[PDB]
Amino acid sequence: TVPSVQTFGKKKSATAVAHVKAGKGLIKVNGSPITLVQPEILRFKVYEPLLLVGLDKFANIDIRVKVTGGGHVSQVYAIRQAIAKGLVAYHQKFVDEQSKNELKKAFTSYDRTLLIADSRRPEPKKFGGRGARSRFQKSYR
Amino acid sequence: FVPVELATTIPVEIQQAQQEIKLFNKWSFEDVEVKDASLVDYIQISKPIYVAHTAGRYANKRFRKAQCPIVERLTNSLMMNGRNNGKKLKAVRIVKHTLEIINVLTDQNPLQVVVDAIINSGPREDTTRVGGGGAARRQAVDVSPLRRVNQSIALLTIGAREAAFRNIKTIAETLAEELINAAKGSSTSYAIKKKDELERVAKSNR
Amino acid sequence: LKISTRKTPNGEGSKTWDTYEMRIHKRYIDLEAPAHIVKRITQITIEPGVDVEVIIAA
Amino acid sequence: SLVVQEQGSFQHILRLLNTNVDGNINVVYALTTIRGVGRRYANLVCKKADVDLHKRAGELTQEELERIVQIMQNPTHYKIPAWFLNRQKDVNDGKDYHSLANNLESKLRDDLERLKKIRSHRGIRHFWGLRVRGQHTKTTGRRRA
Amino acid sequence: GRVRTKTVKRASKALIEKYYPKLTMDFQTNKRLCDEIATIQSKRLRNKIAGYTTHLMKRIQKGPVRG
Amino acid sequence: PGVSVRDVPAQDFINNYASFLQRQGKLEVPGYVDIVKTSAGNELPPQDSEGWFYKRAASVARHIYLRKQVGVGKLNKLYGGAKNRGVRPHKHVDASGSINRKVLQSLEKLGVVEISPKGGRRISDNGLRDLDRIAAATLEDEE
Amino acid sequence: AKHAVVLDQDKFDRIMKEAPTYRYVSVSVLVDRFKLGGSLARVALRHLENEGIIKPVSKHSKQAIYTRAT
Amino acid sequence: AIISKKRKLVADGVFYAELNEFFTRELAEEGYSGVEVRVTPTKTEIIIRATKVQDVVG
Amino acid sequence: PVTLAKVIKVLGRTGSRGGVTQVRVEFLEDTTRTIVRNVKGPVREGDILVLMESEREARRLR
RNA sequence: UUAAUUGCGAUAACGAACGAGACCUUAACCUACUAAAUAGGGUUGCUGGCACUUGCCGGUUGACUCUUCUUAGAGGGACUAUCGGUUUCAAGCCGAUGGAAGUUUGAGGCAAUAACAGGUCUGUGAUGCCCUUAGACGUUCUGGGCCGCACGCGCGCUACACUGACGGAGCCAGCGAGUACAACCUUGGCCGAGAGGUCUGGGUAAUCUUGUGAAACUCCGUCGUGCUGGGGAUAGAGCAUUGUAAUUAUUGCUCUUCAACGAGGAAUUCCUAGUAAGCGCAAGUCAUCAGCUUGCGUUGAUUACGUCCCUGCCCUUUGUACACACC
RNA sequence: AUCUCUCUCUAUGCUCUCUCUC
Ligand SMILES: [Mg+2]
Ligand SMILES: [Mg+2]
Ligand SMILES: [Mg+2]
Ligand SMILES: [Mg+2]
Ligand SMILES: [Mg+2]
Ligand SMILES: [Mg+2]
Ligand SMILES: [Mg+2]
Ligand SMILES: [Mg+2]
Ligand SMILES: [Mg+2]
Ligand SMILES: [Mg+2]
Ligand SMILES: [Mg+2]
Ligand SMILES: [Mg+2]
Repeated sequence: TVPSVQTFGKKKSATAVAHVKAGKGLIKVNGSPITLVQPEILRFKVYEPLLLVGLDKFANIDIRVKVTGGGHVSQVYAIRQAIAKGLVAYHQKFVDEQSKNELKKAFTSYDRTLLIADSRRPEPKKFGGRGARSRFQKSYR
Repeated sequence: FVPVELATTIPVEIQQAQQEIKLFNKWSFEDVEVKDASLVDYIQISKPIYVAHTAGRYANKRFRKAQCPIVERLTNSLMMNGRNNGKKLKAVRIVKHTLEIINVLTDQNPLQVVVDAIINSGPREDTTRVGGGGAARRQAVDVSPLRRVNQSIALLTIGAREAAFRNIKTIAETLAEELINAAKGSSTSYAIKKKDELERVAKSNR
Repeated sequence: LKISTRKTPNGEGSKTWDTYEMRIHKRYIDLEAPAHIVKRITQITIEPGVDVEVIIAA
Repeated sequence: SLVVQEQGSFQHILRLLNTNVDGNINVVYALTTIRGVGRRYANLVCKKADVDLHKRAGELTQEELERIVQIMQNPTHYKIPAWFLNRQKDVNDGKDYHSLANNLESKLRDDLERLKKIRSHRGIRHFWGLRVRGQHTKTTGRRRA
Repeated sequence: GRVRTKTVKRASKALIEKYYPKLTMDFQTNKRLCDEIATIQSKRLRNKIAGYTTHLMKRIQKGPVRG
Repeated sequence: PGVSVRDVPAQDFINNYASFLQRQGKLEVPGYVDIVKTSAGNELPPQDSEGWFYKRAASVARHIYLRKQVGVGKLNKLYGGAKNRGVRPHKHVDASGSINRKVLQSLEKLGVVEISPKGGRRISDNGLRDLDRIAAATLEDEE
Repeated sequence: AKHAVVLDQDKFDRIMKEAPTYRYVSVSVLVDRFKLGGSLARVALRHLENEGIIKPVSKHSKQAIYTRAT
Repeated sequence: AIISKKRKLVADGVFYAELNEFFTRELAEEGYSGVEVRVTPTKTEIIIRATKVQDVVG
Repeated sequence: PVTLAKVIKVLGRTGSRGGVTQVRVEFLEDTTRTIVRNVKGPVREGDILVLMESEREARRLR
């Protein structure tokens, strides 16, 4: 069997997992194409890495992303991240270091996570307030 | 332009030179004309973001707020008042609609129009409650660029909000109209008027 | 195991909460092994605190 | 979807079941103006009649209106069971009724009178002018009469 | 905010005094040395100590230092 | 080269399926079509009189195709939403429990949805074929 | 709006002759320039879009973005 | 017990607490300090700490 | 009338409420002038600052 | 200087001790290690469907192989690192690079001395003392009552609509919690139009409920400036459910009833990033009931990065006819 | 020799008290 690389994508709590193989030109979210994802507006967010790198760099690829958690936007972001990460992983494994560098450069003209996983995770909701930082409502008299 | 052969179905537009030139969801992020001298890294432009929806850190440094795409900032500003806190997708959609409206009416690249509006609304001279004992004394203070830009954006959004409060006019159309008014032509938009009034007030005071 | 409790025993005072928690560790092992000797083995060595439970099935 | 422009055939503002029915409200929502008639049930009535809901208030021909009225006043015959109508089971006949326009209020009044006669708690409350259905008058109901 | 404790500083000083042979500029080697030589209960503290030792060394290789 | 259900857009597909169902004779409708609100967590019944239950059936079929072990309860949970309690904050209330069951029964009668000996309902081979056909039709409509 | 929810023949004619020259066509626009006010405006717009007359820009509902043929 | 592991553990803790309380109440002159509960599947062992051992014994 | 001057150095921050910056403005049209100006909001070095006011200047804000 | 009696340093003080910090707890990073039908893959069987020449999407406890995601355990990781300048060039700080991350990395949890005449004997078998002690203030049973209403405040919720509402149809979460010496969380299949019944099984736990298919959102509609399909209070009438017991609607569900309410005076609270707000959910209470709290998680802004003007606080000096200490 | 330069009303308040053993 042909070697294939596994990658993931994280945002908030949403977990994407991409599987990059050698093949014809697959790009799949769960069991569907990237031409769907969900919100129609945010279809470009998941499509963006492909646009950046060049669609020809996919003429020998197979991509499948299993996504669980988050909401919708977060999920999309995670998928995008996974795809970017998948590509970079593939380059690391099969292609060349200069190519990897180029890819990184292309990504880092934005750096919307892509190659680097996001920090910024939910802060615990404290007592004496409805929010994490938000205090209750001081009554006085 | 240059179809890439895949097993998965990809639209024609994507296949075309959108891979080659990375400008917006089918709009020109070029042109690049700021009417005032410099003003760059305060009004962002340059970086050709596809859709005005980026999750990043733009409060964690002093001026890093500038590196937000102007469209994105507009969307964020629109995202306001109870019924719409969060729901950035909606805001993005509205912005897209606004852009479309701009394209339809008086042609041009809408981004440039937006930029013009931002420039020509925002105030040079502003008022602060300095006090003089806490009383009604306000020295005329000139405004910093980034802050001014932000203020202009806010007032633009405010105008749209005002328009929409019980009306047939959907937010986006109204916003577009007011933006156009702000840019040049009539200057009968709310935001611009407000700004001018503020400027006048500043002038009559020191 | 979280037990959220107001620290105040009377209620008069500010709203102070304490979540008294007990983290409980499971950890299991699967043995594909013989009979009497295995049983003998899976009985000895006891540390204070930890509870060992051996089930059945042949 | 209708491409039909329509000439001078529809007459706005109609006098149906004594209470005035206003113009260009969407049939169901035109009928809602009448007391006893309410949204979902109006819609159901319309469906039973077999008139398309996506029409004007003045649009309705007389026959259709008549049919609707019949459906409203005599509900049981046109497949409308219990979880449906106003006075289910009822206290006076045993049969259930979908009371309308100037009937429901009368019924309510009658009920109140009966309560007063038989000095029940609810009745007493009504007589007073006080809140009945489990409310604390420490804050509730400071608008008065 | 990063102004460090007294104890950490004292430890660093002691290390400088007693182990100027050994310890250079390489933070990771220095860390290891600290772990070996000084008996500290926590990793963060050790790291801090190492950092301060490095700083002190840097100061030294620019002229004699007070204290 | 071909088509499957997952790779074709949601709403369009569903509407196509509904249309197909309408065209077809067999459906076994209840005696209470558009008399129920489809959810007890809903305020007003569906619009445009004819159909809608067809649409729901189609959606159910799609869901079944997607998963493996889906019962009535799960389907009910899937549908409905927030019930306007009015003055009180809206809790999530499931759909009308019997309607989904009826839909499933109808599907069974048609021969598209069967049962698995684990619990719940799964897709039949004929059903799968039908779904594929619908997908193909949708694709044709698109391009 | 003082009623004005009628697909009147004269009104239709007016719409036909006033939707050109103006670049932007919407329900809101129609309401503004005094013809139809509300729900039936949408219907009118839909039935103007069968073949030609006004070209679509919008791929989205609720808000309509339409430009007349040049 | 047959009850859930977590619940069982909680119960054991409670029992321990109870035991401690009892010892504090009863063994005043006996000079009580602390208790430990060791559980083997057949035998339950409690180790009591004290200063006047003879008294504790009887 | 329109004028604009680049900022170069900040002369601290003054105000009863605070926030309002005292800046040293240098004119890009003739660099011979470095004036003490009142600026409201976030401002660094090397920024083009439009001025509706031509000549009037104040230091402390009270 | 620093968030800091945090440092550096000047030094009738020197050496200290609390406190802070460190420390724990988690949240982030570990394609590193140990590992895994109670966590997911991978290939291939076994089949199902459409292309058919390989294929795509699945189902199935078939093997076998691992472990990136899910779990944990040992560990590692950042220490302000690297420069750039500024500062008696010491202490440090702001900017840039690299980094999962440079605000003490975010948030906690423990919190010193000294008190307050703060709070509670209505947590207790923690009690001093006074009282009542047999028609008892003990005790339990029956029934009310704390839920009464001309009013006045305090929390919170729902709204005042188009970014709406109302229909469809997309579809995605994390904390939990749940059976024995009782009557739990409840799936799946038939009843009913809802609620909720009902025979069955699974699950006294990563397995089953539950992927908690959660909302808000997303797309196609319908309605369209109207106290109007916005608002759902108040009223009727009826069907269930919990309970020995629902009237003073327990709650739930169906119905009809459609008021005040056009963004809110003077006032004032809360908040500087996964934060504010929107939106749910679970848990606590619980037989039944959440508008409540307590914890999660979706959606995710705007504007500061500062000053002491108001409100406090900290130390230093100063003046006090004040120590019940400016009340 | 380098300061620079800010600003006004605001009245009153009645409820104790405490040591040890060297
Ligand atoms: Mg340096
Ligand atoms: Mg801390
Ligand atoms: Mg007592
Ligand atoms: Mg007595
Ligand atoms: Mg009470
Ligand atoms: Mg409170
Ligand atoms: Mg409603
Ligand atoms: Mg609402
Ligand atoms: Mg989950
Ligand atoms: Mg109404
Ligand atoms: Mg109660
Ligand atoms: Mg005084």
